[PDB]
Amino acid sequence: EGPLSVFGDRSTGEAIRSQNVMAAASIANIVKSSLGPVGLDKMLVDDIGDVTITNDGATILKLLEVEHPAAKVLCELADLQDKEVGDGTTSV
Amino acid sequence: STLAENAGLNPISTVTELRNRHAQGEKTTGINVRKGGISNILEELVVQPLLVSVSALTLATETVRSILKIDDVVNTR
Amino acid sequence: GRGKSAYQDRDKPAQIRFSNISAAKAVADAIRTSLGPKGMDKMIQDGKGDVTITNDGATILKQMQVLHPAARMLVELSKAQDIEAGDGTTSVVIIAGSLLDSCTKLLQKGIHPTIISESFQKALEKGIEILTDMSRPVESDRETLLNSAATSLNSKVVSQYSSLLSPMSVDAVMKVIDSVDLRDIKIVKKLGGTIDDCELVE
Amino acid sequence: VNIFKAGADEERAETARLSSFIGAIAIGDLVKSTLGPKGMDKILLSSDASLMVTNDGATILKNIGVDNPAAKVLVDMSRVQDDEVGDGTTSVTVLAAELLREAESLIAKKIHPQTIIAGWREATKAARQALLNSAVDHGKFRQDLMNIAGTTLSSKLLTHHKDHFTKLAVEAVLRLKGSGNLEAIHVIKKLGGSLADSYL
Amino acid sequence: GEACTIVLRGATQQILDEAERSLHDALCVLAQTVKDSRTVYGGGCSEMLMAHAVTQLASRTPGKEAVAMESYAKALRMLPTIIADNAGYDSADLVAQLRAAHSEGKTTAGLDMKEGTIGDMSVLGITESFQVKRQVLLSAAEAAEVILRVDNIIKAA
Amino acid sequence: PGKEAVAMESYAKALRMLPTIIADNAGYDSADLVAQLRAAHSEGKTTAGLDMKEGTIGDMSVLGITESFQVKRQVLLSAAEAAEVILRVDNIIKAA
Amino acid sequence: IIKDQDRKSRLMGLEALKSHIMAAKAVANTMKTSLGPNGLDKMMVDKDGDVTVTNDGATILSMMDVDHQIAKLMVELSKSQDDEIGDGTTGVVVLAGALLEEAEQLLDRGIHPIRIADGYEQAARIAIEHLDKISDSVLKNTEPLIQTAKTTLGSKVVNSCHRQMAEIAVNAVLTVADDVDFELIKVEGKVGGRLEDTKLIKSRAVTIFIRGGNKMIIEEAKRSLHDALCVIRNLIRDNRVVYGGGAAEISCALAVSQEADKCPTLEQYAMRAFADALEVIPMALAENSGMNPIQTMTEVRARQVKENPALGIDCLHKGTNDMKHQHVIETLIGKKQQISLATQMVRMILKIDDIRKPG
Amino acid sequence: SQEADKCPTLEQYAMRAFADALEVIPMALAENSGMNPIQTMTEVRARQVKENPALGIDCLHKGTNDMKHQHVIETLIGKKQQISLATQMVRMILKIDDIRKPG
Repeated sequence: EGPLSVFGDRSTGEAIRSQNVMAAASIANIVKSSLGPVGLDKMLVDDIGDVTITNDGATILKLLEVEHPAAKVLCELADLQDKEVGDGTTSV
Repeated sequence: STLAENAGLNPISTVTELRNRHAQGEKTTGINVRKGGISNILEELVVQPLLVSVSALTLATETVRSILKIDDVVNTR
Repeated sequence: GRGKSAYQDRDKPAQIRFSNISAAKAVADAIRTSLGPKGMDKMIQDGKGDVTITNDGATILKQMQVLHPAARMLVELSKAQDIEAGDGTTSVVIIAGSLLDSCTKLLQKGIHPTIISESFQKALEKGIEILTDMSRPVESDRETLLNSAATSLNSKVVSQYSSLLSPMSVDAVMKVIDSVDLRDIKIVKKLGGTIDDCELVE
Repeated sequence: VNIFKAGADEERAETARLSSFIGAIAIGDLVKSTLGPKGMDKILLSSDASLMVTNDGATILKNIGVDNPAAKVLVDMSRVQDDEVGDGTTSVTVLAAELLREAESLIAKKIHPQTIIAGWREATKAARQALLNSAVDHGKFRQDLMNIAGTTLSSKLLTHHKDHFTKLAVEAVLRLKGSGNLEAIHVIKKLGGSLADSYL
Repeated sequence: GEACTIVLRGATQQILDEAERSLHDALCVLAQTVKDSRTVYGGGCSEMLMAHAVTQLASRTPGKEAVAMESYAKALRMLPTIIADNAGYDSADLVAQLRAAHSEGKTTAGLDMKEGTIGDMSVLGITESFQVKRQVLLSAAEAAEVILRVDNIIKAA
Repeated sequence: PGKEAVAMESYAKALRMLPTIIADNAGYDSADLVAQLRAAHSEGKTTAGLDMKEGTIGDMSVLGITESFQVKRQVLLSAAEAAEVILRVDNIIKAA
Repeated sequence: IIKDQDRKSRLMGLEALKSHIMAAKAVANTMKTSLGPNGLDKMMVDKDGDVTVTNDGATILSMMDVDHQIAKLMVELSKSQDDEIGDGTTGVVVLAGALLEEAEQLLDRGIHPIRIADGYEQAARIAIEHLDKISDSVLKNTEPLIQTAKTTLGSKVVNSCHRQMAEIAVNAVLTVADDVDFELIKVEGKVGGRLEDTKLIKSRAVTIFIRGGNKMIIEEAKRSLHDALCVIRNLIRDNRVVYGGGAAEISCALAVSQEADKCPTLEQYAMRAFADALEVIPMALAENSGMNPIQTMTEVRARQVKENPALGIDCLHKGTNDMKHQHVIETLIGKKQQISLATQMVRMILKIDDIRKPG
Repeated sequence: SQEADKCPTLEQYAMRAFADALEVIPMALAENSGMNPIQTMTEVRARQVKENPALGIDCLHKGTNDMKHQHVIETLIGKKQQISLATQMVRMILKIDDIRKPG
């Protein structure tokens, strides 16, 4: 068969569930260094060239060009966590 | 098998476990994917209309026979 | 030599049967992971981009571009099973892939495809017999009606108001009982109030 | 230094016959799966999404885009057979295939094609003239008429109720018999219900 | 009366076309039966008889013509051979069982797919229209000649 | 009947090769000889044999062409049984 | 260097010679397979899709896509063979290629092409001269005329009623036999009825009304009739007729060789090489029939010296047989023409050692 | 097979498989005899349960027939030991999941 022709995603078996972990890992470790009074800010510079140096994990996940769907889940958590209490966004 | 599988229970083991209890218990004797073992489904409030079943066997069975007959698949281009 | 049209497929008996079984079984084990109350959803992002995260086998196969014919057969089982019963749409496919799995063994042994097709059919007649032979015969009775309407509205979001959705589903059918035709039961989702205010307009 | 253009065909002597027979036989063995009673239809699909599941050989040989000339000769046979009677269309096609296969077999054994034909024309007529003096003139005998009918309804999807329709065909013709004018027997195809509900 | 409007009713429109198509043809052959009260015998019996006759002819006939007539007969034994395969029964065991029981059971010994064995067609109820087989022996046969005669597939460009 | 048929049949056809080759090494077509001999054998009884020096079927007893029983008998008995065993083997260990 | 623009090929001596020998000899062996009664038809399928299954060469070389110059010539021999006498359109094509298969060898001996024409031409003449000797001179003899019309209508889609067509052809020619002329005998087919309803509209003018089933079947009856009107017109214009089947070619092939001995010089090998080619025809007959061309030929040659050059090859009885007795005769102009066209044609081949291939 | 059912546990499928491996000998007989191994076991397993196990496969007549009558008897130790030896060895190998062989 030729279900989804060229340019088509679809991950099954361990090949995927794993990819999700590493996906959440790289993302996590990122803002992981931005928690605490000595938070290590980052300089998010999107495509248009706009420089954005922030400390909040939410603002970082909302300006971070993410491609994998699973990793986007963390960006949603940072969203729900930001519109309910704020800080600790990185913790979640 | 898939049930116990998508539940964490050992498919193969859970099955044979049911096969036996199915001969000792009753037809209702099924697998409660929420207790980790066999149990009387009729008392667990889990029943489906005989139609869904009846159909299931017929639907897929005929198909398996419809493509098992096709001895050729040539349709130019 | 040049008996077939330029660019053309010609699978022989032993060659074709293999492909079909493969295509199907592959499609089966695909949705065989979403079956059950703990099934797994599958994000079906087509070309345009409109994602369709569904757990139902039918909805999954109806959103999936299917190039090979043999696997399209399964898509037909899911659709039919979802229009002849509704639930268990994922079962018909899985079982189908299994029946094909075991028969192949027979094929690679020395059993003519026909005999097999005849045998399986004979078992089908026996299967339906036993199953129905031990099914608990129920009653018109509005009681048993609310049983297939209540235990069928749970596990979902309507479970919060299944006690109300069941009665309406029973009155909606009790009237269209000219056999029941699902075309006489017009459904209209409106935005106002809550699901507890719902009403069945005769 | 070339009789034909860099794009002209003209297989000669054997090359052509060898290529011709194979072309026909191949097609003959194709529909050779739906011969006589009980068969395996072919779900044909052109190139415009026109899926068609048919058991009849003629219908199959007409929906398939054949490019091999010799093969087209078979489609003619399937067409001619279906135009005169109907059934057996799969028989005539397959038979021709085999005949050609046997033929090329003799050619390899150094046997002029014409010599083979002569021999084929001797047995062929011998076979026909034989069926005539070997058959039996039964009877308007409905009993036999139902046997011929039931043998033509089987091998298909109607095989489940071949019996029911067997009485409908033998009654519709027996009534208009005497001149066999089918143009009088109108058929009304109506979607719905089972095949066992049909009436005359 | 002098007309009969047969109203067919099937499951889907797909089975309706077939049901109508099958009827039309089922009526065509009957037109052949009403114009000829003759009936041969199925179960490859007919051919099996020819396969033997022609053979007896391809024996007392010298010259390569014996070979041709021999290949012709064998080519006919394919009808019953395939009838067995498509059924699931071994042709080899059938070809021999039918062939030998044919020279002993006359033109009344045919193949029975439902029983996977050779039986009597005249007593089983298996009778076919003579017109059908008549064509077959005249259409198929002679046709193979043309394709057989053509030893050059030429063309313009 | 049974597969025994085709076997016994293929056995006979394998015995026709003798004269077939006798015609080949004569320059005389065998295909025509087999038919000429086989057909003329069903009419001339067992006294129908091939005559290379004439390029046509002739009477064996009239030409004084007679072999000794022992000869043929041994052959038929030999090859046959011997081959049977050869056909009973389906896995041998020889050399590379 | 590039002394000429690369758009016009140019072979040198044996370069072109050889290319023509094969080419003209190739297309020749194409028609040989369709020579005789048991001729093997051909299936011409142009770039349109119209299948053309015919036996006649002129009808095959007309659909045949031919770019090769030498091959074009072979198309004009068969074409001119059908516009004059008609019958035996393949013969000239097969004979021509044969004269090449023999000429080539001579060329291998170093025998210059031009010189090769000598024997071929000197022998050809005497060949046609030997025909005027073994030719039968019939008489308004309605009998012999109709008999010939039937021999030209045999083995065609009009052999089922060649008796009626023969009568129509003989009367149509006799009424305009003012000194006949095939310009006063028009034809005209029409669907309806059978081939037995064919009549003769009257008579220095005759309208042949042909009836037949399909449109194709009629076209063959009209084609067999056309050749029937030509053959009858040949005999009436020349009281000379011979016997086909091969007998003739065997007589000449024999006479030529003998004459080749009485004539010294290189023209000797040529004539001989010419006669041997006069065997390819009879040989081809036994070929397309099913008999061994080698065994038959020699068998017919031995029986041809014992029973005069009246015996040929019976492609229906498989063996030697007298054509005259078997009623297998052809007009004299035909054979007299056949040799010419083919031969003369061939003479050109050897006279061409260049070629400027277009594309 | 029946005893495999009377005793569940994963050993159930095992006993079943074991039994299936006890059909090879017969199936093979039909195989080496020329008769279709499957079609043969068809008549065997059938004619066997009906007329006691005293019936087997007659490779001489191609089909089923009472062995006790065909005089095709064999000591009990033959079969008895046969199952043993084969079972014991196969078992050993089954316990072999690694073999380091130098050289």
